[PDB]
Amino acid sequence: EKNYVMAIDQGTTSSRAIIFDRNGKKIGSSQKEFPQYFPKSGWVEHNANEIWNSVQSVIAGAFIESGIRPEAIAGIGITNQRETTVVWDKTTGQPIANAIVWQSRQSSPIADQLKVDGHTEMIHEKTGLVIDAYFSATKVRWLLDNIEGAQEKADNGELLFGTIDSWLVWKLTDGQVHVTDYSNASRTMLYNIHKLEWDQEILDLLNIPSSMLPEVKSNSEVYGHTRSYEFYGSEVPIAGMAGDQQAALFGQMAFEKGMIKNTYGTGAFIVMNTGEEPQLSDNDLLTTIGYGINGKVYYALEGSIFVAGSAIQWLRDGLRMIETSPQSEELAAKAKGDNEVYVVPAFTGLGAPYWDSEARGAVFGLTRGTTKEDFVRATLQAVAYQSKDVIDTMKKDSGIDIPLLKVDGGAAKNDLLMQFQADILDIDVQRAANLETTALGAAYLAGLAVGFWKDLDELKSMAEEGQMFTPEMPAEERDNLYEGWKQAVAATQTFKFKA
Amino acid sequence: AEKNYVMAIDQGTTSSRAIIFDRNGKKIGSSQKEFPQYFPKSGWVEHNANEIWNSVQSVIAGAFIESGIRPEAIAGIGITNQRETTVVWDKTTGQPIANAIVWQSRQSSPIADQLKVDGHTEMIHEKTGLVIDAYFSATKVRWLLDNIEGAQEKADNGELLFGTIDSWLVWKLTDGQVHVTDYSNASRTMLYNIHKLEWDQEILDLLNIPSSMLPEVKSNSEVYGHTRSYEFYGSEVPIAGMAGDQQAALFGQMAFEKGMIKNTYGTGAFIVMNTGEEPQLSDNDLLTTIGYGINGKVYYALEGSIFVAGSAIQWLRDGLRMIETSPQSEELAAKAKGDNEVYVVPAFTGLGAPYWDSEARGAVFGLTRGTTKEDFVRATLQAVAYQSKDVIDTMKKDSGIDIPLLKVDGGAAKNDLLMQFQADILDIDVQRAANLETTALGAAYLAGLAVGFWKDLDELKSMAEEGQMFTPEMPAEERDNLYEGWKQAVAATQTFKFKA
Repeated sequence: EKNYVMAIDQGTTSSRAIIFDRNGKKIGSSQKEFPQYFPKSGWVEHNANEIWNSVQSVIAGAFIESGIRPEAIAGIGITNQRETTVVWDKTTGQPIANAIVWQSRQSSPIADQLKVDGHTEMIHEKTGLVIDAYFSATKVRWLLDNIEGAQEKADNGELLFGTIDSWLVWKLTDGQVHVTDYSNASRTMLYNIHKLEWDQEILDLLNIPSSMLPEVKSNSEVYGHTRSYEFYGSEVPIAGMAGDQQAALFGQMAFEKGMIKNTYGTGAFIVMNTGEEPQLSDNDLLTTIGYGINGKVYYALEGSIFVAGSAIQWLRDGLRMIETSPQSEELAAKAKGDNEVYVVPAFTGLGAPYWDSEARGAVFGLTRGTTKEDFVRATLQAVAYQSKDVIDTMKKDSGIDIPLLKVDGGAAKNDLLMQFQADILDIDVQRAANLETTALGAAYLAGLAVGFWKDLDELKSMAEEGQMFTPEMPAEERDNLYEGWKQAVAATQTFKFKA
Repeated sequence: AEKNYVMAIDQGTTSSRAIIFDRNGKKIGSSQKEFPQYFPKSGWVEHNANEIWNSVQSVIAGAFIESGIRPEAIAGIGITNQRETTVVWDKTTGQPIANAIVWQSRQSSPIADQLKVDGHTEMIHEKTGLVIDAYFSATKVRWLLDNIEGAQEKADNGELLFGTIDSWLVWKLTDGQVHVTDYSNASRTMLYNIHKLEWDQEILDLLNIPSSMLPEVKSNSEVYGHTRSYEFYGSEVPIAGMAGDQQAALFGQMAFEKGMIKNTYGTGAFIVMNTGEEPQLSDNDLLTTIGYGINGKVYYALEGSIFVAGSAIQWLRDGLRMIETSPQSEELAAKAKGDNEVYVVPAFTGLGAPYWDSEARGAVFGLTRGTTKEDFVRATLQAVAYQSKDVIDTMKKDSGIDIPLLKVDGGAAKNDLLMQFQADILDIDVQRAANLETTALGAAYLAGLAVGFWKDLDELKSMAEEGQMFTPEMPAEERDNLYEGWKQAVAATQTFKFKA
């Protein structure tokens, strides 16, 4: 009697497994952090076996809490941190090395050469992205360049490539299924989002054996069934997959062109549904696939802000300025300063709409009275500021009007930050009823496919949403604050690094 | 072919742990997790049985995940638990009628006192080898049947079952099918006659406890049933080993002969000595209990209970906030500079063996202006070393035997300097188990023996890897004084009995 659905959200620093019920209500949830590795400044890696172990854990943890049994799960929904790359042995199923995370700059040299060789326009035409170490493409090249016997085993058909979603479904199906969905495939920089196929030109260019590639299917259909690993009592269907950000657009019910949301997590990502047309004009932004359902493919415009929650974790672990991350709001709220201190946390370069890899974290406006509180507040408001940069670029590019912004993610818990966001943007901000919209969208994709829910209607029905933030900040203030940011970013960009 | 491992489950006082062992006694998998402690009133200590069940489900899963092994590869499961702790639940629903009362709690003391006032002290001891105190399950079941409205009535009608943690676990694992308990655990209820090997009807009648609530008592090494699929992540594995944690520790140490003795340093300290198939003729200020029942025979033990050991350090960390981390206490005590004339008697819930005084409360003596945090922390750690001597001496006297060696284990036994002190003070050799958590191991052995994973006790002995040894190094003069100070401190502590 399958009356539930489970979503697995494999994020950047922790996992999660939430069991939803027919009404979209949590019945059990479990979360767990897993090891982050930093071999060199700018590098970020994860051990895939450990990601797997953290997923098995939260999976168990969710059953243990809910009191439900695997036999009651109607389908599994899988969403994940995108770009992140894993290359493993087909037969042994052992990763050839650590996985390279979307945050890593270790493959940047590889990507710079592509830019020099003039492949920019060509990659953007085929993939809708920009040439940067952010995407999977260069990461797989890095792995085949720095791991002994890797390239050989690849040409030979012994190694398998796969982003996190592909890796998890592979482990869940004990190697029987090597698949990935449009949304995730589009973020590898090897997928042709227009002809919906792996681009042979790009593979050839990066010398990546197409034998490493998984099959690319839609975001909602049965890819296969669980073999075991804790799903005792049944072979549950794996029926939903998507990059966390796209699954979050879905869980926000941003089904129609123009509906836009923003997720506040490790990084912040603005995603706008642009309907069946792969958006004409996207300078400074990313054109990607939102999701493919009901035989159609819906595209999206994306604004990437790499460092958001990580800036706060830096304050806790790096500068030891704050006891715990949650202590931010409290400290920020106490701020006394004139609010003219700016923090541009471009640790690894400025993302959308700057896309400037030669920039680094900077701070401006510091005086004698500047306090810890002021400094913390500044670090928090940064994402509010860059979000406006991204939203403004979206209007200029698409000419669409943005009257509301649905938001979600851990950081969205901050009422002060969300208010600030509304004030700065001068538009309405509507926080999702439940901030784990990501795992929800994954559950929706899975549910729809197995019959748990009928269609994008018996879904809009449970539109239980609330917590709106309206602009209340005067214009004179709203404009100084943003003008100062624009100037702070400009100065941040004059200080160049590189090579 | 495939069945090549044995899992042991150690459901403790503040955390749970599941370890996966191999035919060689090697730890292949492991996982530990803490669970909520409740303190309704001063002196009271409760646990939510369902939360305990989940910490167990958790560590079981964690142990697999971590080791990469499958449930399909387990030959058997051994269960070891925090003794006395009492749970009363409903047959049909399987819901506890209320929080479980922890062995630590003194909430049923009024009932215990009454029994002493009514003169049952000698009777209870002749039958159970125990002393009347709220420490045991007996009074805890009364308490529950006294305060949970409707409880008595439901029990009188057979809808309620009682059980120490080992019974709760086996019942949950067999999804309400097997309601059992082992000799070692049963003997700690104060409702089980250890000489006749049966629940005592006289005692049951005295506390109006309906026998419909009691589980069958079986040995420590046999198959009590099989785990139900949806209860053990796949496969039906045989649950074949049970013993109270301290007794399990005894077994893992391989203290199989009469006179073999060990001490486990954990939330509390517990000295246990194997006395063979015959109950100790004289057990003056100690407890006569059942160590374990295997191969058709029942082997007895002599125990001296030291209630506050590790929790004394936890109080330093959570009460006085004198330390940032429990492990940080060994750093501080080693940096201690004082004369060592300071004494801490951490009897928060009363003194254990050989004192057995529920009225006494924790006290500190010998404080001067120069006493430092280091001094205090050191004195606090040394308390468990002193009472261990109090107990080991009471055993020398009670049995006339000689005690040249003392095996030790438990988390605290990791503390090298603290073990050296124990040795210096006792003036006898102290040998730390080579395999730190011998409690889990002992549960695995009991289970392995029952499923043929291991032949007999000889094959178990053959793999005896002696661990770290500590021999006395403290001169007679110093040894004598330190210990004499303690006695005088405990004496002083006992003179304090303010009331109302």
